[PDB]
Amino acid sequence: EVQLLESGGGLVQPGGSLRLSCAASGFSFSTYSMHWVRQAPGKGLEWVSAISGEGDSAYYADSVKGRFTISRDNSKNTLYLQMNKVRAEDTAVYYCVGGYSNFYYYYTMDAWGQGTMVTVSSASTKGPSVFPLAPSSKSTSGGTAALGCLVKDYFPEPVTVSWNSGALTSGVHTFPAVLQSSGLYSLSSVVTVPSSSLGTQTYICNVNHKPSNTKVDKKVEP
Amino acid sequence: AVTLPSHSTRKLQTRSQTWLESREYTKHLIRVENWIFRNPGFALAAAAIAWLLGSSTSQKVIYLVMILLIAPAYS
Amino acid sequence: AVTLPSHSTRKLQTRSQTWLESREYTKHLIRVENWIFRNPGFALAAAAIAWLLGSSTSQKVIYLVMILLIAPAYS
Amino acid sequence: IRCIGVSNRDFVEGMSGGTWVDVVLEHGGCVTVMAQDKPTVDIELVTTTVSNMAEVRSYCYEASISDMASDSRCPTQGEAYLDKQSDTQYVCKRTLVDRGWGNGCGLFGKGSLVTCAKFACSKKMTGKSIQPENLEYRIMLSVHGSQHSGMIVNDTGHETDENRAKVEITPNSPRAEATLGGFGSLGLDCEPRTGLDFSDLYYLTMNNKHWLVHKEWFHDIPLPWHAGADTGTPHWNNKEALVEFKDAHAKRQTVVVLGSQEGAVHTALAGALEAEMDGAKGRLSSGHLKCRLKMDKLRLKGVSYSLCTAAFTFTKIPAETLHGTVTVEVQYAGTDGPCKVPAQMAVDMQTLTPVGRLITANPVITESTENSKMMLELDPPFGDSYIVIGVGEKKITHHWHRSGSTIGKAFEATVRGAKRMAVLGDTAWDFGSVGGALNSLGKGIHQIFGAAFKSLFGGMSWFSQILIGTLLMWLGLNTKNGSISLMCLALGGVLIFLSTA
Amino acid sequence: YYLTMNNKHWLVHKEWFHDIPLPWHAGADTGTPHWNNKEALVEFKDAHAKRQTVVVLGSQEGAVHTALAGALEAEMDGAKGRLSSGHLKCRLKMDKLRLK
Amino acid sequence: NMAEVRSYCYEASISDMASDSRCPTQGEAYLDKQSDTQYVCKRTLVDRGWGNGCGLFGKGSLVTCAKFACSKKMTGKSIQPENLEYRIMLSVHGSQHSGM
Amino acid sequence: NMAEVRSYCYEASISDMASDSRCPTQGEAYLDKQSDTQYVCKRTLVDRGW
Amino acid sequence: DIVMTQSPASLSLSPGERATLSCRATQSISTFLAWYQQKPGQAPRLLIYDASTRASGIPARFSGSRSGTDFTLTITRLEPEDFAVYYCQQRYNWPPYSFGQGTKLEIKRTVAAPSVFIFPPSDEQLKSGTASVVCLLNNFYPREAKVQWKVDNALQSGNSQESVTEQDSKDSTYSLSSTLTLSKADYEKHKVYACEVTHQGLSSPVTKSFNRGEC
Repeated sequence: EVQLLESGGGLVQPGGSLRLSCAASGFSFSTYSMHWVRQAPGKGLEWVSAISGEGDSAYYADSVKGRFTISRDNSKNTLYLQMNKVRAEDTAVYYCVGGYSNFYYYYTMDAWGQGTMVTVSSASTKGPSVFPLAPSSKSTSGGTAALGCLVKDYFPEPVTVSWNSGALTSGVHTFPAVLQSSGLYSLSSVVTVPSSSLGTQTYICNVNHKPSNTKVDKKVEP
Repeated sequence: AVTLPSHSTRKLQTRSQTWLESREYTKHLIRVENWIFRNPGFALAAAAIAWLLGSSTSQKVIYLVMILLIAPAYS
Repeated sequence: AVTLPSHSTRKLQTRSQTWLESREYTKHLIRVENWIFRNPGFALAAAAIAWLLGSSTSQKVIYLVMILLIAPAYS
Repeated sequence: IRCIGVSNRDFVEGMSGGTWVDVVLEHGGCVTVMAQDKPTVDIELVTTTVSNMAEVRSYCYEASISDMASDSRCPTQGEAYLDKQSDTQYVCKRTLVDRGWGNGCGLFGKGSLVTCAKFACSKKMTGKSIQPENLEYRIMLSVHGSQHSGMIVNDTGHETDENRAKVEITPNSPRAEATLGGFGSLGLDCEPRTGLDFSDLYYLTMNNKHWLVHKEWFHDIPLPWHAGADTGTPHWNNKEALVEFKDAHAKRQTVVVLGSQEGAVHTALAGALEAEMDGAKGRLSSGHLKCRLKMDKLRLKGVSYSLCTAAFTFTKIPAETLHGTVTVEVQYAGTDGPCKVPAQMAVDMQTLTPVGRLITANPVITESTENSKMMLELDPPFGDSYIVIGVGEKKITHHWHRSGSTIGKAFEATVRGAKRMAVLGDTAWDFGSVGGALNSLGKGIHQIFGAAFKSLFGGMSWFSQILIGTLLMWLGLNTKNGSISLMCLALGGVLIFLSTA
Repeated sequence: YYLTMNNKHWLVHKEWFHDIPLPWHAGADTGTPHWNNKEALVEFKDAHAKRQTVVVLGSQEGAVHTALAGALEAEMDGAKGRLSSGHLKCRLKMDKLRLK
Repeated sequence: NMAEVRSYCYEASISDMASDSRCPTQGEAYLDKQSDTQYVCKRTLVDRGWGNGCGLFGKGSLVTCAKFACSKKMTGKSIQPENLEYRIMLSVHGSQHSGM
Repeated sequence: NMAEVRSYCYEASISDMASDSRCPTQGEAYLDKQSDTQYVCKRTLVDRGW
Repeated sequence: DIVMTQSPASLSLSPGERATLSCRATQSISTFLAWYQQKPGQAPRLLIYDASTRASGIPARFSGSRSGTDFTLTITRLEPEDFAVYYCQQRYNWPPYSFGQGTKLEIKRTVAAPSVFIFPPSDEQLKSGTASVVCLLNNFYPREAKVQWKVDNALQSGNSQESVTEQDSKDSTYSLSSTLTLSKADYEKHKVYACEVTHQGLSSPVTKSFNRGEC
């Protein structure tokens, strides 16, 4: 069926060059023209570049002209979007759109990928910290409130954070990285509590991440 | 290799385009015009010869055309 | 490209050897021989034309030879 | 569908009662066949894949002279001889040089010198052979009929989209039949052996590029060649057409190679057809078929449907598709389901007399939703007309002015037929033929004229045909004799053949 | 003139050299050349008036070696080009040439 | 001391190409990369229709650009007549042997 | 709903111009500013002395 | 130069009513438009081909129309599992096709009272180096607000990094984590802090001007 898998994840440092490789399989992609559509967080979609059925022809947008060149292997039915001269405006989610084209660039029924988290960050190797959050100590003796183990200044995105071995997961969701003034990442969320747990159930977030090695068991303080 | 044969002897006449289609029409005309521009005296050299042949005031132009076309590409 | 002009128009006739001198004599003869071998009917097509022209049984041979030489290299 | 935008679309109308109609499917041209009580089926030849090609004599174009050697002989002391002369991978040439006492010899006169060099081809081109029992003509069939969603993706050549079907034509099975859902089945009678005469065509493979190279041109290249069935280091017969033995002043005989002849052999393909390759099979971009359309099992879908009621919507404002036909899209706003669209071309709107004929015969609304699309095609007459695509009082119309005349379309069809006769030749008499004693005697005398034309001239370029045509025009303009028609018909039959490119 | 092509040289006539249909720049450039008349090597061919191909021809070294029919070749030992042909015109003043 | 003249290219290579299209009677096709001299270009006519993205059937406008890049070029040099250096060897007949 | 066609200029201007010559039998003249499409140019033959 | 503009961008309606979304154009694009359907966190789908015919697996409740350069949607019945972000696309002449802007669909919810959580800055985190005065705002409508931190009777902005959560199924839970990035010396030189809510359901914003050292 419609299976457009994407690869080439991770982060893009300012000054290097990478390749977004879409593993397109399941159709005759020697005739299907391929396209590339961004997804900016907070803004709309952006059109980047596309490759025609004929191998030589390939167009880009005027804002990204002369920077991102694509290549299609007809024996592999794959793409290679060369990410040359990546600036700070390329922090979006790239996709792969494939449709049949009798002419150079056209489609009647469109296909889509799953997305690739491509962000730009210029910082060193940092670990996730445990920042508390708690409501006021006036109506916390039975009711509903909002709190959450805040994880900021981590590198890279994301950090797998749980809440009491999968118990207080009523409002915990994997939010994307809040862009700071540097390459540090941040996330913040709320949660729903029954508030009958101060003294019995500990609010320890298991903040664990592989390439940082920072695990500090801490609790929120009212 | 020097004597490469040209494929215009047995061109495959279909609806589509051949290999050399844009440089097909203005190929020999450019050659004979460039050669007759590089050799100005051979027109008078042919007109001294082709006027002698024919002697019918109409075959002399035919002999002049055939000498002027046999001169750049010799064959 | 296609019409590369030959350098034998302005060949430096000196005592030493040129670049292509061994393949200078048999350069056009192989072309006209291969073209008349690939198309045997054009000799009859030239005999049907050159007999109509000339009208002296001596210029007809010159017409036939120059038509058969103007045929492989079109120019 | 799939043939409505291409400029080389031809309309083949008129049958032998609707039984069969002989047609020629060209590679770039499209064929629209319309009938009396059968739906209009558009045919277009798409690909021509040649599988399992064996190789022939493969030439070399870029050589490389390896480590050479030389040996001289004194005059009146015999001739020169090297140990690497008898090898077949080494080139060799003997010559006569001046030899004296300053060179170490002891007898003045003309000596003997042999320079030997190892011939080593770097990049060779491979010429393959095309067998007539290997052609796989693909034919995309697509009826006009009840068009779905205006235009669908044409990559869905599967069991869905029942108005379209693919037909693969092999000479091992020359008949085929495409099951069109509701429309019945169209039968084909293709003759791929009588196609583009593939016994005299080869297939060159040169530096990731391909061609359709003629056989008589391919057997006459002065380049080093071998058998063909060896991928290692070949024998390379005829090495002397690429190396050059130059002696300056009979003192030193340096053998130098000519350059890479790839640019010299791209310029020698003045009439080849460039093909491509999608794997082990070489796809052509040219050719023509020869197909008879058995239409006995082609029935019209939707004759039993009722008419529409009202409430049409005129989206996608129509245009002329370069032939006088107007492709009209409509949006039936109604949930009646399978209704039949009342479309007709009419001047004098109080009468609504149908003056122009209809291309998409029996148009059918397919979808039973609120807004069901449809794509039609009408042929208005020359002048002013209205596209009335409704009935009653809620009908919508559209004024159309088809510029031209009847004699202009007659001259256009005559020019199109002259180009079709110059391209195809003997097969051009069976492009719209229904069979009889009129489309076969003309084809027979045209086959005699093709045997007396293709064998007579047979080797002329574009320019040489016009050069001898001016001579034949002068022979027709003068030389008052009985043989004055043979020099004027042979002027037109040459100039139309080599002017309408 | 004096051609230079892959460690080979020729004595090429001027009227033959100024009529080559090949892309050229003016010679005074020492960087990326402008390449006047680029339409002699690339070939634009539209397939069926729905797709336009662009392809270059082959390397024209063999086609320009076969076009140098009557040009004498020469060597070059650095900044000087030694010729393998030519002729002089010398008057031999033998007034001071005495017999030894 | 030879001076350089127009230097032709004999071996080329086409870089990344592109081809701009245009609806019929809606203008003409124009590339933004047509404003460089290293891009060869050619204008042509192709068929456009409802399947090709346009709403007007007719002959469209197609312009294909391709970046030209020559890898190996030949260079013509000019010959100044005021810089010829002829070398003449003289040899009298006298006391010399065959190894001289 | 009008779409544009080839749009002509009627009032032009010439910016900072430049010109350079080459010696006779020493090649043809050339500039690096000829390699832009926003520069017009024309080759000619003028007298040259010591 | 053809910028696909969308008007309107949000409609506070109920599931079951109609919704008309229009995309505009500058030049003369005749009919070749394509609508899209993008849920947040999922892969985007289409809605209609040439604003008239949907894809495989999309019902006929959603359609469009053609009116010059404007293309208005016609939705019969709105479902709660259908409210997402929608886009437009250009397919006229030669690419790059121009996308729209993004049209979200909001639903009615409880506009009774927002949250009044202040979070005093948890002094061990202040000794660690950072400062998170997280004035939590939850269960409020609409999602837009103007938080002005009146710190010592002065306007301080430019450092507010909010985090708006997705809409809930029953009450459309919207959050706003207002955070003011301050150092240790900025916390020592400032004493009076004041948070803002700017809730459009009420007639007066609850400005809690709490002092440093309270709860």
